[PDB]
Amino acid sequence: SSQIRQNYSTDVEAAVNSLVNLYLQASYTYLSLGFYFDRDDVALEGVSHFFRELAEEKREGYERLLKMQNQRGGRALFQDIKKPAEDEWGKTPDAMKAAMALEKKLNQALLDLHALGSARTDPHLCDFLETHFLDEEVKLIKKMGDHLTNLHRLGGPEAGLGEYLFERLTLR
Amino acid sequence: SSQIRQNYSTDVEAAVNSLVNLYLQASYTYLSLGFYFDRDDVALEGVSHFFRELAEEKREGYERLLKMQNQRGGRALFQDIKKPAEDEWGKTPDAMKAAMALEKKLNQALLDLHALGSARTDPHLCDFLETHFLDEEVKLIKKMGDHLTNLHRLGGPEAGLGEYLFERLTLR
Amino acid sequence: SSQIRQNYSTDVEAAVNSLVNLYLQASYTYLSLGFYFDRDDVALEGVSHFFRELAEEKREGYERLLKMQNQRGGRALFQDIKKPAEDEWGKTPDAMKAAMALEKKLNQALLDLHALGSARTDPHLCDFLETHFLDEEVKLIKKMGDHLTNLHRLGGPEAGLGEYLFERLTLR
Amino acid sequence: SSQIRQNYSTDVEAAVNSLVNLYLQASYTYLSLGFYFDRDDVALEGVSHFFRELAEEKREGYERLLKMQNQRGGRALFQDIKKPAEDEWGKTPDAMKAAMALEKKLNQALLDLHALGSARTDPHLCDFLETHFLDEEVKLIKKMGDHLTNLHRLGGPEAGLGEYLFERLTLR
Amino acid sequence: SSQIRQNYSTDVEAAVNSLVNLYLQASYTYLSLGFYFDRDDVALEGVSHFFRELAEEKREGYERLLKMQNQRGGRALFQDIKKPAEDEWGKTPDAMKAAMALEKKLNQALLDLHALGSARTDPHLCDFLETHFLDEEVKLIKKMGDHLTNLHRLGGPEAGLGEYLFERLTLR
Amino acid sequence: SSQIRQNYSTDVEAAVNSLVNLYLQASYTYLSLGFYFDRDDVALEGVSHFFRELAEEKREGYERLLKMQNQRGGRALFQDIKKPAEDEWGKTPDAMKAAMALEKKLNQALLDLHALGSARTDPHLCDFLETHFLDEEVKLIKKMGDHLTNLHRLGGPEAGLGEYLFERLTLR
Ligand SMILES: [Ca+2]
Ligand SMILES: [Ca+2]
Ligand SMILES: [Ca+2]
Repeated sequence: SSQIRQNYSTDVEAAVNSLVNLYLQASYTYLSLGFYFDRDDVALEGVSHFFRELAEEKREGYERLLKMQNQRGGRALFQDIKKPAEDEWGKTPDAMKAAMALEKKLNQALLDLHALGSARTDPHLCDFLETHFLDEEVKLIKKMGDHLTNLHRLGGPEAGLGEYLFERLTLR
Repeated sequence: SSQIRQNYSTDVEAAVNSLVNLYLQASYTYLSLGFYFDRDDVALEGVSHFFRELAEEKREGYERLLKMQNQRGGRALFQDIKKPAEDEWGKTPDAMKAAMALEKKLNQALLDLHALGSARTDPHLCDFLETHFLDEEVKLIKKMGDHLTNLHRLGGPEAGLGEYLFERLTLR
Repeated sequence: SSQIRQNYSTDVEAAVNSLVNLYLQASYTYLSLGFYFDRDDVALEGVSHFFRELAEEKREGYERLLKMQNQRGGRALFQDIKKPAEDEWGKTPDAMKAAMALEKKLNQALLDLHALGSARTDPHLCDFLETHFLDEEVKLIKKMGDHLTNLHRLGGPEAGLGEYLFERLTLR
Repeated sequence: SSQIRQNYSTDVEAAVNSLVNLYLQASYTYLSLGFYFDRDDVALEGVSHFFRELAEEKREGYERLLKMQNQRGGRALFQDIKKPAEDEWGKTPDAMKAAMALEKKLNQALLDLHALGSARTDPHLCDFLETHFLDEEVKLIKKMGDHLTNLHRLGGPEAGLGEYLFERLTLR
Repeated sequence: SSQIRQNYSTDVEAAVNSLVNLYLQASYTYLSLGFYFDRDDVALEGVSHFFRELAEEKREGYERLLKMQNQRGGRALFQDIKKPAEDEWGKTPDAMKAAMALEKKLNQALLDLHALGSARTDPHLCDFLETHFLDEEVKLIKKMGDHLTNLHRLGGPEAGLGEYLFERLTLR
Repeated sequence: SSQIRQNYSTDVEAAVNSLVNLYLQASYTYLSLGFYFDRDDVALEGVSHFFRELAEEKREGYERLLKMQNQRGGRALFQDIKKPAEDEWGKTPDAMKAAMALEKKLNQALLDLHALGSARTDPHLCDFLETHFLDEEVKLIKKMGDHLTNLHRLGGPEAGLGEYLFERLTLR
């Protein structure tokens, strides 16, 4: 019986905690991706930095969610964070495709939470996601799509050369 | 027949003017609270300043509402501003609880107006409240709840000592 | 039985609280005037700003009075603030005439309070009004009289043109 | 089959492209208005600058829309841009009235697109319009209404004098 | 019967308005080119920026023409702006070739207008085109020719790699 | 068969990955502690900040470990991160005691890894822990012990008052 709680559905409270878990899992996946591309036998510095920056973005994500949960009088419930689906992430096109699929999964969870908040008439939640999450995901999915198009353009039997040039001239 | 008016419901226009009155009443209540704690026999400077700052925040509230009313071609209708419910506000926990109840009443009016604007399909109104009012109230209600928890922690037979320390070390 | 109270008449204490109400009502009237001239079908920006600045001056008025009331060991008693006498204020000459009448009413209340303080031998009150209120009202009534003379000079069948030029070149 | 497209209705995609056309047409109309008032036999510099600035605002409008269309995986489809409805725009009140009607038409298209996005459950679109378009149009329609009120105030047999003074003292 | 008009042929006046239309159409074509290369499945940022900058150059073109038309006492007559000939512009060599053909068409119209002005003995027009248009087109056509030569040099079965390197190292 | 690997035991490689998991779990526990003390019904800002800073310190811990793992030609193997042992952490003495026990567990794992590296004759590992981890833990355990002593000193029936003063004057 939180003293500050006002028109904050338990369904929304639970869905927020599930989204916190998904973002924790996403940060952990990008941690693994970043350190895989820091391996001596992969050695793509710009790719590692790209995924390491995303792990921090996902970290700021669930931290913002947890701040909002407390602002609204909800209660954070933390669950186990599943390990990444892969230990080895292959080459840069395979890794970017996995990151693309992850961000789309996060985007679908955000849109479902917005739809839940609308059904429960929670405008603070809906505007909170609109302000901090929805456009961020749209922009990131666009950038990953641009990267995948250029990587496909740089494909073929010169794929290794293309991988090097992409890291050097697009990702630094 | 305002020349600029476009998809601005009379129900919304009236509800905005009622919310202007509620904010005028809220500012007036915080005026009384601020000067009560400036009394020589109460003498809690940080508490007076806390409530005096809120009276200004409520003032910027109804001024923003009145600006929006004119932007949308609505017409401000001013009614009498009721006096505060109390002349003497007791001790700091009692005053903070009254301020908490006031902000929750304002928040409920904001959420009802948002629900009205959604039913009437008024997205400018809905985004206007989301941008300027809804998060402000959530943040303020959270801060008041934090204050009440610390005041309860500082309660007991040392309540006067606790009241002094709260004003000195949390509210300045 | 305020510990600090020294030669502060209850008649003066009551008259101060009545003057606080009159100043609250005056600020509220100038709020309505300012937003009336911000309407799209009135659209006189300098006139709105002129009255909006006066609402703040009246606000600093009753705040100074309430500070003095506490300094002298008196107790603020807040009453309902009556709405403005008009919802629509006509043209700039009609509005300035109403503001003139309001300031004269405030001035007469100030002079009556000074006369009461003199009869009750309250020199702090009398000097307080002399220092902060009496000259302010004399100056403001003079400026409004100057505005009304120029508005009458700019009257006639070119009144709309005169109203525009007054707002542009005198009031900004 | 855009790789990035996620919950972006084809109805919304088409409506965005239609709104891009309406904004292209609006910019073109304000181009004509600006250069009409730069004619030697009209010669109202502030009026020309007012409409020339609006043509740029409409340009930033459809550019923002086209950026969003690509961000969401939609595809821009450009159609012919219709010429302005008039070659000669009369006097400043007639021109401002036409600009008013144009902005109201744009506002109605924006509100219809928002209603479509809500029906299709597209919160990124709805917040995109709320953030960048809806308040901009409300503010602009208010300013045009203010201009029309002052122009009507400056009307009568001194209309030419009023037109000159409006351009000199309001529009520069 | 413009009061300022002096030795300004109606044939020249009409030809200027036709050139204004051609420049409006050219800007619109470069708008489409710029946003096509901003698509996620094309994703060539330097190419999009190259064509977006040209749309602004064509915009400054017809604005200069319209300013001159008013300076000489001519009257702007705006017609419908035809949509671009293509919705999809293929790869960078195909797009640059289309932009090349467009600039050559604009250059031929400029040279024809200069020839008309010479036949009509209009030295202000002829020098106006010489100062602001003719060298600009010669320089731009040269740069596009340089780009096409390098793109052809970077062709072959490594065309995708060549396209990426051209955008990265020549166009940014 | 990493090309760079030189005298890096598989036992050490595995123990490093286990320590990475323990540090990930430690950061997650301090995340929960920080947001628990940000709850409206706990409301101890300095305590939340204290634990939030520690979550970042543990984050820099496993990041340093993962960097070292790649430097030595080892391979990171990520496992599931267990949730914190508690959802609610009680009062500040109970939370500090849990953080104390956690840091001692981390310290014991560090000392065991150092002992393993010494047995396997891995001086880079041993100096790496000495330089970056061992003194950090000794300092932190000392500070927590100091906090617990002061919290016990501030205990008794004035425990709530003591909790407030500790947060205000030691932890900010
Ligand atoms: Ca919104
Ligand atoms: Ca005196
Ligand atoms: Ca020449």
